Amino acid sequence: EMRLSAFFRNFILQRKK
Repeated sequence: EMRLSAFFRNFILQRKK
């Protein structure tokens, strides 16, 4: 089921962002 799964990917995830 992954780890990050539906992490913040629905937005971004990069710290740069």
